[PDB]
Amino acid sequence: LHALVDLGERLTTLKADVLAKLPLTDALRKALAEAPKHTANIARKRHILFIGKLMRDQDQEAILVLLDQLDASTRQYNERFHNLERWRDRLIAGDDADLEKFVIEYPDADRQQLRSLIRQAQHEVARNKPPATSRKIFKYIRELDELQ
Repeated sequence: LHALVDLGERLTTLKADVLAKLPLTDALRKALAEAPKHTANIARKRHILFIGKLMRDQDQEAILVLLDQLDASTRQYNERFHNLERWRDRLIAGDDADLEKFVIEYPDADRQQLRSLIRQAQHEVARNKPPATSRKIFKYIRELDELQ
């Protein structure tokens, strides 16, 4: 109901890349390429209801399953992203005990370069500089996690 039209407009938001893997009728693919030509309130609402009606020709379960895969892989991204933001803040706020915990989770970390990074970011904290080195730490740890 509201749901199919909600589905419908979520589609209008995807890279063609992703859409090319979904099992959409030609009429949907067309409705969907046409969608940004509808600017006006009336034009847009019409087109998304029409997209709504068109959903009924699709395999909704298949579409939903593939969107769940995409949202799940962005959830997993976000979990690793926030984990890394916590590691960064913990290392800058803490001391060698936290460095050690970090390197146990990432035993390929260069300990001397991280230590050097931490020192410089603690200093910028303490001396109230632009916190540039904290951005470098987030970067270097993202590289260790392979957060792409």
